[PDB]
Amino acid sequence: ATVNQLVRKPRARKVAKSNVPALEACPQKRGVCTRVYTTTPKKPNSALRKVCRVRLTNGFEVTSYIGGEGHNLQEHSVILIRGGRVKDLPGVRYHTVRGALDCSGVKDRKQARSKYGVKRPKA
Amino acid sequence: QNFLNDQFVIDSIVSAINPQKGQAMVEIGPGLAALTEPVGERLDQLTVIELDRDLAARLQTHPFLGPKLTIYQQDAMTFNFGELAEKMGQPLRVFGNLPYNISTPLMFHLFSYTDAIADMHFMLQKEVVNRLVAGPNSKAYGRLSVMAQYYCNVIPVLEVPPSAFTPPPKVDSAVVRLVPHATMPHPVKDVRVLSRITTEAFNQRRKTIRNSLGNLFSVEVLTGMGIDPAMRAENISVAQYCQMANYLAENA
Amino acid sequence: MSTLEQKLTEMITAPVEALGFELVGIEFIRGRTSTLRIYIDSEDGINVDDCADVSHQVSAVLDVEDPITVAYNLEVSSPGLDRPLFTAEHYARFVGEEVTLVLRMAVQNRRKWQGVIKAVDGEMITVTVEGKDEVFALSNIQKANLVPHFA
RNA sequence: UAGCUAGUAGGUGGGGUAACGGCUCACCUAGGCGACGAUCCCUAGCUGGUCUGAGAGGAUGACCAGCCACACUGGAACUGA
RNA sequence: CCCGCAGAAGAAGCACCGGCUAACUCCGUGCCAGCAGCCGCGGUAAUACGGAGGGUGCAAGCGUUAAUCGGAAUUACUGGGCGUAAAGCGCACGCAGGCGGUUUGUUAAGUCAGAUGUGAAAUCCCCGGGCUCAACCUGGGAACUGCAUCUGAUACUGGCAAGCUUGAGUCUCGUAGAGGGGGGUAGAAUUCCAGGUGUAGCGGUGAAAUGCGUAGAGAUCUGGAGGAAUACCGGUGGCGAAGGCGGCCCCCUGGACGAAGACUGACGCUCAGGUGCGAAAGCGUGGGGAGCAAACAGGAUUAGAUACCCUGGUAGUCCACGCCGUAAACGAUGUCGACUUGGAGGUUGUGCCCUUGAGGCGUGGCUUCCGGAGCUAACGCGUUAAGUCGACCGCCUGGGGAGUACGGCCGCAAGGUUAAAACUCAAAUGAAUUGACGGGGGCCCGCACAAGCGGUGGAGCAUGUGGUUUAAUUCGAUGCAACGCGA
RNA sequence: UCCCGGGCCUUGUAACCGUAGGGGAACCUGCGGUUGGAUCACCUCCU
Ligand SMILES: [Mg+2]
Ligand SMILES: [Mg+2]
Ligand SMILES: [Mg+2]
Ligand SMILES: [Mg+2]
Ligand SMILES: [Mg+2]
Ligand SMILES: [Mg+2]
Ligand SMILES: [Mg+2]
Ligand SMILES: [Mg+2]
Ligand SMILES: [Mg+2]
Ligand SMILES: [Mg+2]
Ligand SMILES: [Mg+2]
Ligand SMILES: [Mg+2]
Ligand SMILES: [Mg+2]
Ligand SMILES: [Mg+2]
Ligand SMILES: [Mg+2]
Ligand SMILES: [Mg+2]
Repeated sequence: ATVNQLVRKPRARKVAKSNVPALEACPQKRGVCTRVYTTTPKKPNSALRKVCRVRLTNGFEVTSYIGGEGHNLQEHSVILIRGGRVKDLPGVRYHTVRGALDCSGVKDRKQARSKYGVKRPKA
Repeated sequence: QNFLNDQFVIDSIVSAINPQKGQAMVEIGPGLAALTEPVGERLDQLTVIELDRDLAARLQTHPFLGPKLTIYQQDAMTFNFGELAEKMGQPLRVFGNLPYNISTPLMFHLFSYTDAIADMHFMLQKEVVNRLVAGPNSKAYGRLSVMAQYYCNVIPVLEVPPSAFTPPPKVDSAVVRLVPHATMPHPVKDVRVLSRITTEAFNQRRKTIRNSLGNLFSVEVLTGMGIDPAMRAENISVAQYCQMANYLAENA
Repeated sequence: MSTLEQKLTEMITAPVEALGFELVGIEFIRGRTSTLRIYIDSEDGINVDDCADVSHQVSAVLDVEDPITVAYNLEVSSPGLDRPLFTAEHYARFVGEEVTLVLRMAVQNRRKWQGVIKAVDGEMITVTVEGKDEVFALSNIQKANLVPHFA
């Protein structure tokens, strides 16, 4: 509408949140697994999802996804988390990091292994 | 018409009822076997009314249930619960689920037996339950909730989503329990005076009570009772309503 | 909240005890999904992997004979750093320890609580609620949690 | 977040500073400010710049250079250019 | 930094390979679970899972996360929208604010031109130089959009002065109209009362019942009461800002349009706050209460029926005086002004011609329906724009959460009003296309029916099928469209 | 006309708004305004 309205009130460009706010723009954060559990997604859905309630150093507690194979991971253990969305799951916007401070690499895996926290085979 | 479908909330209701011997328990509207079985199970023996004689045959012929209950086949609004309270040795626990047009009648018939009933435990639709427990100063308040809260203390038990029912309605519904007062906290000279005071008032709920109860009492009576006649009918607690009822009855 | 809680417990007990793990808690919630939550512990330990195992087992062995399957999904869990707990014996392991409780009784001197377990009765939890002490029946409670001190 | 303000706004006179000035003090006037957003509350050191953007813009002020403020916290004041 | 010496000698990884997106096949795998930015991948091969070979990309790095800008015109200064997708205040008046016809002089604030001072250096950019190159460093220029001051310029804008009549507005004469306010009054009508005649029914529904009547109802005649509303005209019709306005007469009163001049002399438009008007419902105070009728009450119906039916019936509906302040208060379309093909009507003035009376040439106003151009997502809109444009105002920025919270304000109370966010979702939405629609609805067709003939269905027996039985009664076909059928 | 299929053109097939009140329901009722008077949608592909 009128330029006179625009000088009476300028263009209100909107703000948006961090969609992964419990990082406070840290590239990663540390926490402890306040509980750990595994879920079927649905009545016919067989693909178990592995998930943790984890409290961060900043006192937030949040859900995070456990990617790939099993671990030692059990409630007194400590975890590094980073941004990442499990698209099918509700609100799961944090991935745990493979090969982090209390976290094993996927020993078996021969492909993409720098994602999975695992060193070059020793050949 | 409806009856429940899902074991989680069936089990929640029958467990929240806490149905055991040492209680004069009677079902009304046993309906589908799934929700009458756990209560007929936990009570060593149980009384029941079904309104339908065909369902009463289905359940009386069921060997889980016919050997484990005593069964009656009639409109419960005919039924002499005051004699059943004598036959059951102590005032009754009356409970269940129904098509509930009859609900409004159920409450009055239960209240005709406030002596003979120890407590009532029933499912009902969300709006009528929230009305039944409504605080005096709310739009949910009104004459039937007044009479209910007069007769009994009233207590929501738990609330149930519509997909929980066998024919699932659109309408969320809750089980509620209520307790005829061991002595009436509001002593009244008569209940017909309450019933007519409340209907006159709520038939006129938008205007001042000077233009509702002041069509019968004077403003100097009302202010003499300590009541501001400039209030609306939905500002008024059951306490001053029973005070008005006593005033009507004793000054007549 | 559960279906047929004893039947469910035994059907779950079969893979739990085949794995040599132990049950702790069974609870179901009704909502956007309707879903079943199993607390398992084993004092050598429960990993995510142990949950994964017993969960894939129950995801078969319950499903094939489900008494109900409405909106269904489930999870199996370690009982948290603040732990849900359910029986006289549980609170008895934890006499002297801080707790929170929510109850089937719902009345003033509020039956929603923070407590330190004072002692256990065969029918009741006795507890230092609000720095006072009082006692609540295992039947008049409905959910409780332990060491809420840990966030 | 709508009204704000009594050394408040202005004046005279005394005192005061290296210097002008409610700077301050006596009196005297009743002003002065604000919806062209005062008052109030939150948040922030500022700037040359930096990043992005075709540009207009948007973001931002680490490093380096200029300015500002602070020096255990809160108060003062000595000395000296 | 140069020089000597020996030897390929001491020195390559990391992503990804379904599409977007360069790069693919074998293998397993079983939806085991893995895979994931998104779209999505998978059971029997999976180019998407895991492994292998093969490939692509980038490289002493390569990937992941976070964060800002981009893309995003996705706040739209440049560079967006508001009939239906989100969006035009229910309406109007009006203060502040913005905007403003036309002619001449004047001014020179804006504006323009030029100058002068300043705009730290570094950075940026250009042109060079120097490190073996590069990064890096560095000379010189350019740049520093600006600010101040001086000087001119005078179109335009602003100021000032003077006018001007086209906008605005006054006057004179008419015209049409449910415009408003106030006061009388009429004929129907219902109910009610009072009789009169009269008598077994009435009333109601699908049928019933409740209801009314032998104290005479119902019916019908007369007489009276009271409250409410204006049959018909009446219209694709008028008036009104909108809400709205309809028997008739009077009284007061608002606006509008045409006629023909005359007059003022830009007096204008828009309008945040502000002010006022504002259906229906409801409230306030005091009347009234015929008919109707939430609530209520009672009879019925129904599996139930709270509905739908009926007999009742209060508030309310009416009036005066307060309030509320909302409506799909919607042309879902802000106000004002200019322009831009046509066509058929309606209504209401007016001029000229009328041969009169009809006519026929014109010519305003209002208004309805078509439709060109253009516009529009499309639907459609279309000189009464949703076309072409000028001034100002209002409003929107994904869907839910939510016009909801909270606070403020306002209200007698209802509530109104202003108005979040967390949280949650990959949509939500508008128009339009093709099937379902389907319940059909019609066009109709044939030994389909009808009109005939001869059967079948009862008897015996041939034959198939079934059931049953058996050591086996082999197996297949089982309504048409299996059953003397494969055979 | 009907009775059986077909072939064929194609429809006998209320929502809301504001507001006030009931309240087994979504709902029922009163007042007056608006018309925006209804459907629903599965097995692959390159020049
Ligand atoms: Mg002085
Ligand atoms: Mg751009
Ligand atoms: Mg390709
Ligand atoms: Mg847009
Ligand atoms: Mg819209
Ligand atoms: Mg409008
Ligand atoms: Mg001008
Ligand atoms: Mg001029
Ligand atoms: Mg009134
Ligand atoms: Mg009214
Ligand atoms: Mg509100
Ligand atoms: Mg025969
Ligand atoms: Mg065969
Ligand atoms: Mg076959
Ligand atoms: Mg044959
Ligand atoms: Mg209207």
